[PDB]
Amino acid sequence: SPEGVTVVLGAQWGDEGKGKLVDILAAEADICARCAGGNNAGHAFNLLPSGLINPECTAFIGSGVVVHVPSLFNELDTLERKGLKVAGRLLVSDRAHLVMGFHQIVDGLKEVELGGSSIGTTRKGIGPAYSSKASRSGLRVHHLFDPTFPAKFRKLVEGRFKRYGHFEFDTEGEIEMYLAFAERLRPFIVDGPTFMHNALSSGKRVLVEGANALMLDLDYGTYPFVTSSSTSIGGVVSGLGISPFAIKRVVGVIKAYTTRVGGGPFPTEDLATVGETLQEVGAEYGTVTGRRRRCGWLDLVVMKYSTMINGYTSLNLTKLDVLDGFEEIKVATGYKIDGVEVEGFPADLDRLAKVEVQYATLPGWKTDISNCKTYEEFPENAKAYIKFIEDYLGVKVQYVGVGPGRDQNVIIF
Amino acid sequence: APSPEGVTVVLGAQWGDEGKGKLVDILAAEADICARCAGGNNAGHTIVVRNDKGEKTSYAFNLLPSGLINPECTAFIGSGVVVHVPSLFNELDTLERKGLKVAGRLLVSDRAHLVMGFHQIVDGLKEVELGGSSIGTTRKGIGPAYSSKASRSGLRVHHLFDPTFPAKFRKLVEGRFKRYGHFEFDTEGEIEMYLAFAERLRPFIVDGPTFMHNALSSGKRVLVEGANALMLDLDYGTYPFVTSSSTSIGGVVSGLGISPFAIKRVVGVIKAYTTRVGGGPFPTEDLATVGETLQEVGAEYGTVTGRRRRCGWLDLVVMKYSTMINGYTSLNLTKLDVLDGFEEIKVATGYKIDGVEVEGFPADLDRLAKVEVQYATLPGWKTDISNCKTYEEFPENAKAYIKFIEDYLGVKVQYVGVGPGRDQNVIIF
Ligand SMILES: Nc1nc2c(ncn2[C@@H]2O[C@H](COP(=O)(O)OP(=O)(O)O)[C@@H](O)[C@H]2O)c(=O)[nH]1
Ligand SMILES: Nc1nc2c(ncn2[C@@H]2O[C@H](COP(=O)(O)OP(=O)(O)O)[C@@H](O)[C@H]2O)c(=O)[nH]1
Ligand SMILES: O=c1[nH]cnc2c1ncn2[C@@H]1O[C@H](COP(=O)(O)O)[C@@H](O)[C@H]1O
Ligand SMILES: O=c1[nH]cnc2c1ncn2[C@@H]1O[C@H](COP(=O)(O)O)[C@@H](O)[C@H]1O
Repeated sequence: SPEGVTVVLGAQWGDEGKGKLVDILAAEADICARCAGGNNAGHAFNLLPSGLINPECTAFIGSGVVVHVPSLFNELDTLERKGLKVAGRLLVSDRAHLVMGFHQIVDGLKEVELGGSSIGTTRKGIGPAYSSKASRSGLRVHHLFDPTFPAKFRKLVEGRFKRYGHFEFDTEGEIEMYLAFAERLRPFIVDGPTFMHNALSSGKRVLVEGANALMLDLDYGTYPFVTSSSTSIGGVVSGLGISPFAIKRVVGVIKAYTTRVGGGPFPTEDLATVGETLQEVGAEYGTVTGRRRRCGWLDLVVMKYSTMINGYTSLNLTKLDVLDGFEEIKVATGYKIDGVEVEGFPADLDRLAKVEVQYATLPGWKTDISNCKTYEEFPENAKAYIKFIEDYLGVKVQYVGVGPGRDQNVIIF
Repeated sequence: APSPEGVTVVLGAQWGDEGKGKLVDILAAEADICARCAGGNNAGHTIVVRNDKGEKTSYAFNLLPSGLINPECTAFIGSGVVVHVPSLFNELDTLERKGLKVAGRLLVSDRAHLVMGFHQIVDGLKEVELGGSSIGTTRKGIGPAYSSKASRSGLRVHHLFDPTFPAKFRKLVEGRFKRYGHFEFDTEGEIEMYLAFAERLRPFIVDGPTFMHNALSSGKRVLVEGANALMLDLDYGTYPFVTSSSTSIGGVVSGLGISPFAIKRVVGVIKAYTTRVGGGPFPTEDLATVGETLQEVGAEYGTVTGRRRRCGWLDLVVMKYSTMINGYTSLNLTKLDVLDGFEEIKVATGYKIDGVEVEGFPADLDRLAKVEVQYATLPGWKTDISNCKTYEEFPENAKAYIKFIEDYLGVKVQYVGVGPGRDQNVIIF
């Protein structure tokens, strides 16, 4: 690992296995950071950087993140209860924005207001928090120590009532609770820009855990079926307030098949037995919610676009073991509209809907690879699958996931 | 001096109005593509060109990249921008009537967001609603457009060709009516106007990611004209007295959808004294004769009622912070001539709160309000430098001012502005 920043980014529509790779690479990092997004889960980490199992790794929450403070401490207190010493190893930018209870409520209210046109958000208030941020009415970590916090909070609620009508919300109770958490948060708070600048100047190795994934990027994803932050490489630069020159590696986490959860287009979605098999074998459902994910074939048209935006220096191909039982595996290699090859990935979703997907069909290996520890142990047709992806995308696969465990990662170089 | 293949960025380093236009003009001569990556129509530049008959012509740019002044350049509006389409075409048509060809050389990302008439209206309504706590926005709808973008209700360039555009537009109006009450707005007339602009815009529309990727892979020189400035950055500026885009270097990466590895040069535009427009603290602000002198000699008035500029000494605590975030490869020191009449010049070198040295720049504005500013006092040069064309010509104490800034920030000054005229610059290296 070089001095400077190594980034782990999700390449598709999330749930690729970023947390797993971060836990692995954090063994070689001084600092593990979140740069954007809010609380969404990885395998017990949600808001906290997934590198904290390394006892000596420091966790940092950047200015680009939106933080639901009660959830942060529920997460922290649980980790500590399990025996992990986190409290002295966690720093939070005083410029991070605050997700409030009413953000979570109006997230759902808007989704209902949309009816059939709903996005399928996680209902965690992420969009409303980022919209308040853009408006500059949003509250930030430093406001927790500002005597005007209650007045500003009340006005925020009043504005949501105007927009969405009355809803039940204990405004004064929520204010009281947040200020109570402020006392617990105080020791974690830092000036983010100077913290990161000092780290980089000192020759530290910084590992950045991207949230969500590229096709959920507010600018470059399948808008409006996206999250409300930059999930892509620019979000690292902005979210941590660092120079682009500090970025040394950008690892793209690419699942061996495609998933998305929530609404929007999905060109290689399978609505029959393949999709069901990927869902079951790949355990593609929410850990607490049971929220089942849409599944389909690997889509390298998506990956070509993803690579164009993020500029991956290498790939982590994940969940390859989920395909161990397949006789044949399809991989999307092109989109056509009206018999004509499509350039790049379309911004217009009605154009995307006209796409006829072109597939390669590759033979399966029909072998359990979950105990493979080196590239040479892979079955020939698994090797072929890896090479097919590399050759198509022009980026080498550096890491292969063959099971959920920390140990089930094959390092190729 | 040749520009490198890849991306050169011009960024404002303070609170705007530094004087970015002249450097963009200088660097556009060595650019293939000139791009806007974020922000809206607050990048007003006028470039005055002398022709082969010795006559001067003034060309005005705002949404359009100023590098169009180079007739061989292509202009690009990135995905991260918010576009008021009526303004865009007013700007374009004004230039073409003056003989500057724009159509055919202008490309617009189909993922850029649209600033609508109702965004401008509610910008104002919110500002009124805030009373004494107003931000001092330019009332151009920029915040409301970025808020709608974050909500994912906002409309993008591709929607102009979408059969559901009228229905979606109506729903957006309806939402603003719920939040702010009914204001006068000709919804159906506006829809019609936008469908008309859509046909004018059709030839310009491009897939932004592909356009830029192909440009970079074919070795093009891309100049990015940053809008606003670092201390107006949504994340890193004096929030809430900031704009609603990333004005910092990350907004280039996001706004153009490129790899950070494509960034080659990042020039920070640092005015020789500090100005602010809008509320909140201003550590080096002068409310007496120095501030009045800076305002008059620097012509720091702006073009809109209520936006006359607050003026103060150069603040290098601000500039250290700005440099940390943006990673400048060199600096453009502007309006150095505005100090030509000063006997002594103060420069902020440190902040203290409660006797202790603040490190970096404080996120909390109540802490910022408490800062005790430490100043260096430098001797003036008391000579007119506005006809200087080479570094050697500078008076010793102007040289000393430059060097003081360099040594403090650890970044060299490459370009010095010594007047408003197109060629009133000194290139040091
Ligand atoms: N079978 C299998 N499961 C994996 C693998 N990698 C990760 N997982 C699991 O797949 C799911 C997605 O991983 P996670 O780290 O939470 O994704 P993230 O949101 O991108 O951080 C989790 O349930 C993981 O335990 C793999 O290589 N094989
Ligand atoms: N006296 C003086 N005026 C300058 C100088 N550089 C730029 N200006 C003027 O400052 C004003 C703001 O410049 P502009 O390029 O529009 O600034 P921007 O807001 O940073 O993009 C313009 O009227 C310039 O002509 C300089 O070096 N000296
Ligand atoms: O961690 C994640 N995994 C998978 N999808 C996500 C995740 N976070 C957000 N999304 C999706 O992003 C879109 C917006 O959700 P939001 O981020 O809750 O506003 C929806 O399609 C979500 O399902
Ligand atoms: O170009 C600029 N020069 C100086 N201040 C600006 C500029 N653009 C935005 N601002 C300031 O940024 C804040 C937000 O304005 P907005 O970008 O119109 O929303 C206000 O304090 C403005 O005065």
